[PDB]
Amino acid sequence: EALAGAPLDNA
Amino acid sequence: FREVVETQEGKTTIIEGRITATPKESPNPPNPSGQCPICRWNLKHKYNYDDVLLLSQFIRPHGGMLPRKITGLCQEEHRKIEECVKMAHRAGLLPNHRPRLPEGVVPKSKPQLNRYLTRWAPGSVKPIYKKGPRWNRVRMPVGSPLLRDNVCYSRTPWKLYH
Amino acid sequence: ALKDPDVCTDPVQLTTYAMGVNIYKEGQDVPLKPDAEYPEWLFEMNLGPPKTLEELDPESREYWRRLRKQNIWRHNRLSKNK
Amino acid sequence: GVIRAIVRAGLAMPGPPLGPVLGQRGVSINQFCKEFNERTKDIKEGIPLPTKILVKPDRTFEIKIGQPTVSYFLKAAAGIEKGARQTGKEVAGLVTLKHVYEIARIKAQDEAFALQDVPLSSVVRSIIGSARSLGIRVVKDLSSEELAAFQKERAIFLAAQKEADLAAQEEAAKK
Amino acid sequence: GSKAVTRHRRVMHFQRQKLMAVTEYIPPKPAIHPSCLPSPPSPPQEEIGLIRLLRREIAAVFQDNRMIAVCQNVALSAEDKLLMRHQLRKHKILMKVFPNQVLKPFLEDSKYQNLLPLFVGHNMLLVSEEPKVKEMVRILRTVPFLPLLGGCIDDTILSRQGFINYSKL
Amino acid sequence: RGRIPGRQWIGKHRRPRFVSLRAKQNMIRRLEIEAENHYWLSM
Amino acid sequence: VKTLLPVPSFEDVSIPEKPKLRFIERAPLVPKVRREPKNLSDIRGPSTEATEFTEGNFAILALGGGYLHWGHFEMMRLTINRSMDPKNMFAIWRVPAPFKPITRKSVGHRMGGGKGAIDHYVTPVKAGRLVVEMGGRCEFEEVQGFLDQVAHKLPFAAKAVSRGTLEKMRKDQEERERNNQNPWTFERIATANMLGIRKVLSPYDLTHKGKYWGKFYMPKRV
Amino acid sequence: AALARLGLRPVKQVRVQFCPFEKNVESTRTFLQTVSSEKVRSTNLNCSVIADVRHDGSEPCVDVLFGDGHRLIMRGAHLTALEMLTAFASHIRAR
Amino acid sequence: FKNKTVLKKRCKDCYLVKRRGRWYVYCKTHPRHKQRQM
RNA sequence: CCCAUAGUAGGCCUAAAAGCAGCCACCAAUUAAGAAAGCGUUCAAGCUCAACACCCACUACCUAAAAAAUCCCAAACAUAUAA
Ligand code: FES
Ligand SMILES: [K+]
Ligand SMILES: [K+]
Ligand SMILES: [K+]
Ligand SMILES: [Mg+2]
Ligand SMILES: [Mg+2]
Ligand SMILES: [Mg+2]
Ligand SMILES: [Mg+2]
Ligand SMILES: [Mg+2]
Ligand SMILES: [Mg+2]
Ligand SMILES: [Mg+2]
Ligand SMILES: [Mg+2]
Ligand SMILES: [Mg+2]
Ligand SMILES: [Zn+2]
Repeated sequence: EALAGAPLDNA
Repeated sequence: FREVVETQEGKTTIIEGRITATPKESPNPPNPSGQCPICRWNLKHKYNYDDVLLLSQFIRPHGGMLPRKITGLCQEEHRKIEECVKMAHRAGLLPNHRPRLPEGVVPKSKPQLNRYLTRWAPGSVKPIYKKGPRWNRVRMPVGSPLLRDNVCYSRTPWKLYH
Repeated sequence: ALKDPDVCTDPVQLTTYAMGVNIYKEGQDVPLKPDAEYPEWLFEMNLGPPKTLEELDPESREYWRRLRKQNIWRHNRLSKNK
Repeated sequence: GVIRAIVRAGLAMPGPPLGPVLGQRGVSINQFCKEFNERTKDIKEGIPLPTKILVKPDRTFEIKIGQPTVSYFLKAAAGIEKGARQTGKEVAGLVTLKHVYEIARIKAQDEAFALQDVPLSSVVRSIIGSARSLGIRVVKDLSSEELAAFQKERAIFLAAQKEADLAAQEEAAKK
Repeated sequence: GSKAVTRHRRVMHFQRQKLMAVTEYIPPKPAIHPSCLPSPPSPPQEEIGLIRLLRREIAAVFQDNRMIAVCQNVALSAEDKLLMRHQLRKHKILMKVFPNQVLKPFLEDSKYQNLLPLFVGHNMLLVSEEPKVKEMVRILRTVPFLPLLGGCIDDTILSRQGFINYSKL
Repeated sequence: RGRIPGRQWIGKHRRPRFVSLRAKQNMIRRLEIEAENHYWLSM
Repeated sequence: VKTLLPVPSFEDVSIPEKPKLRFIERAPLVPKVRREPKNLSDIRGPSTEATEFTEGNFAILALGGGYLHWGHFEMMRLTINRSMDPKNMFAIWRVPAPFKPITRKSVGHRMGGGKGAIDHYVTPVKAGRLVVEMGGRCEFEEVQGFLDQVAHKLPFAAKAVSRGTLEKMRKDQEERERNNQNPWTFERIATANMLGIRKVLSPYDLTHKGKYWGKFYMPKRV
Repeated sequence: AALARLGLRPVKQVRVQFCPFEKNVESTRTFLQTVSSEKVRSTNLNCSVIADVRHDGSEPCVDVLFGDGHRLIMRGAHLTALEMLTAFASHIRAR
Repeated sequence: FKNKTVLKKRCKDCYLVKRRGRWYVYCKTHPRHKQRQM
């Protein structure tokens, strides 16, 4: 349901 | 609580905040239904100015007063505790809590006058040169009128004006 | 000494051309387009008094703006004597 | 600073009241008048134009000229010299929704509406409100005979107003 | 020898004064002060129709517009803010502002739960039906003081660098 | 310096008098006695 | 979100032709050749006339007794006609023109020789009588300022009130009398002649119930 | 408007780095809004305000470089906007 | 200072403060607004 | 406490009336702002308020004084179970 969080720029 | 540290490191001032351990309310209050700590612990109408162990829990390290919203007290208890804290400061019952003094400022020697139940500031009132007749006598206020509802074990009620 | 220029008084010219629109010396009067070339919402525009709060839908932004304007008027009336 | 004022096209003069303001703020009155006349040469004289003057710290002025006032547009469209005194009661002029739409098309080129990118429906509604404020009633459709009859009635009403003004002037002279 | 009606408050007889003192109003006193007792909650009023319309508008915008981005609305001048809004409208980026109180339930009960921390403080939405991220980014860069708080493009939450790279994609 | 014009307890201006707690108690006691008298005369 | 609320229906009220207060004469047109005794009972006790609203929504209520003369009438009239809105507000009197003759002897006269000549006229006012009543397309918050100014400048105690405020005051007094926890009351003691208190009380106290003392009315007495 | 009245004349540059996904950047963003207010920026046109929105996850920071060459660092992890503004004003007055 | 019984703020710049046991309406933009409680 | 664009200087009078000397209307743009509530300008600019937004200020909601003349006037006390 809920959209996944934005991946970290470091990763 | 929270503390703020300022360090001038290499001509570059750094301001930082850190979280220190904070006290928590003692478990199992006698009156959980109370809306303030005083009524939760059944201290309503059961404390005076000399209860430093109670007054010190609502004051700043330098002798100031904490916000009512932060403390959680009601307006009446907040005002009563503020008056009691003022009286305790005037009576010198909080030696650790003293006003902050700027560096290099040493207070001059002043006469020492022991006092208690001081309602007004010492340097605000004027001498009663004319007391007036008995039916219009100028009474000297003693204590705080806000504490008139405190429990009075003695038959004679508290005299708030001498 | 400085006033608006002369205005057209011919009813036929007023009803067939946009004399008010015509403002440039070189430009001529623009003839009025027919109903086919004019949109429907133009003829659906309100021409009478502003719609009342009861007429406006309770959930409509027009209703809420009207209520806000009424509240502003009430505040102004209250503060006028103050 | 910003000076916003209504200046008639091609009628800029170095006299008051705009001249003193430009002199106080450092704007060359003659230069402003010349530039305004040059930029409004193609526009018929007597047309009121909003003008925004931006004054930079080095005492140089930049002028922006907007579209003519909707009041003037409606007056010229309805052939009206002076608007209604008691607006909403006396009908000074009569215009059509076609005239309103044309004036909305012309006025939509103004910077104020262009920046907001508001619909021509909103522009038409604004013009309708302006006409209501002026006192010019707006009808959906108007015929030549109806307009002529309205013009005759308005001429009679203006004659009555002139008689009332003469009576008031006589009363003031008696006072 | 004063009369029954006098300009000053006439001195009463001592017995009458004692009677007045005795027959004084004694207000009722509750055993426990009401403020020191639990207060049952009061049901709030129904949801405002304006709030419902705002919720419907927010749902419609999030359902229709593809490019959705959150930007902290810095206190720019009105003229410059209107100019930037017009520049965005040139590329159909319709800036929208909705109250956080109304917006929070929609995010909590919708797919945008992870976007909640981005809406603290003054915030606006640079939303467009079609992805115009490059134009949005350059318009954001035109004002260095005005920041870009990431956002979510096509139901995919991205950071500011993700928005930067999406245009390059 | 505190003078009452004329006689203290008579005249336009008089020395003020104030009700005491024991006076109130005595009046209340007498009122209770008279109320009991009313009750016993009631029958 | 700001909670907008409906505006009141003040616009339903219609303003009469003459909104401003009419001029009050110093003396009646027909002179009074019959001097009258100093009847002080006309400002003593509760008001039995003009105690309710008739055509207005706000009023100036008198909480005490006194006499209004031409100076007071002029002050009220000028203040109200200057601070009022003719288009939205209208005001009317509830007190008559000064009619009671008042006699004054010459300066330096001794006692004796006869009653003095008539000097001026006053209007007796009791506690509870409305003085000026206002209404129209307005609210009490828009009139309270100058109404309170006039009440303060009045010779007796007065207050600007409305229908709601007056009803609330009366209900509060009734509630106080109902829930008073003191078993002894002035009215009961006076009626029963307990402790022989009627030897020092007044015959009018049997109706005043200890709430009135001369021209002074104590709202705190229950 | 104490900050606007004091001005940014001795301030060469202000930079604010914060991660919007974090929850401790509230005070930092409030400080950024206060500094980026039109009056404060118009007081000193030379001073520039820079915003660094990153998903790194580092604690929010504020770096102010003054005209004297000195720097002021304020970490918003456990600092409030009012305290940061007070420190900023004090350092502006000092420089 | 001017002695008054009912202290009022003649302007928004005026602020009330209790010093030496008496109230004072101080002001800086308009120093004539300064008032002392009687 | 923070901010406050715009049809438009609404028409009507006036040499001039621009929200704020008078008369009438009192609509409408922007999600958000009165054809203007209180200052200001000869008139304009220039200033707060009612706006939007951020966001728990969780306002007390009682009003208010004083001065004479030989020298103020018992001394004192807020704490031990109403007598
Ligand atoms: S202690 Fe109980 S209400 Fe405050
Ligand atoms: K006497
Ligand atoms: K009085
Ligand atoms: K005017
Ligand atoms: Mg007698
Ligand atoms: Mg004597
Ligand atoms: Mg005009
Ligand atoms: Mg005007
Ligand atoms: Mg003016
Ligand atoms: Mg609007
Ligand atoms: Mg306007
Ligand atoms: Mg202005
Ligand atoms: Mg405001
Ligand atoms: Zn002042």
